[PDB]
Amino acid sequence: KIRLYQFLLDLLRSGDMKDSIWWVDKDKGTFQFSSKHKEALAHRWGIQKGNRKKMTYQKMARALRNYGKTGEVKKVKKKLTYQFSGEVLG
DNA sequence: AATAAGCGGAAGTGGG
DNA sequence: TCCCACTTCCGCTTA
Ligand code: NA
Repeated sequence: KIRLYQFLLDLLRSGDMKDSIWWVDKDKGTFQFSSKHKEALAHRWGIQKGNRKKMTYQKMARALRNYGKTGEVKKVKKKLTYQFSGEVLG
């Protein structure tokens, strides 16, 4: 199965959910979720994973925070904003 | 209060 | 056995 950070990066590259997620500064790898339309993207993640329960943004962000230590994705001090590592962006 | 983003400990699930 | 890579649950903090 695909990893969560790669799912998000693939979405950003494809543009398929441009109303739910977008680059802020793509050169820096910063991206931001829509306040109003992030749940639809969370739902798609859970369906892609085949999880038992409906995926929510809160649970998706709970997974995102676990990348903070290893570095793939870090929270930016801006609303609903995160940053991919250079390694992830290669 | 209502609404929302953010946090993480702890326990459960997947697939090695 | 026991880690991977989250998922699920719960309670809390800040704005
Ligand atoms: Na929120």
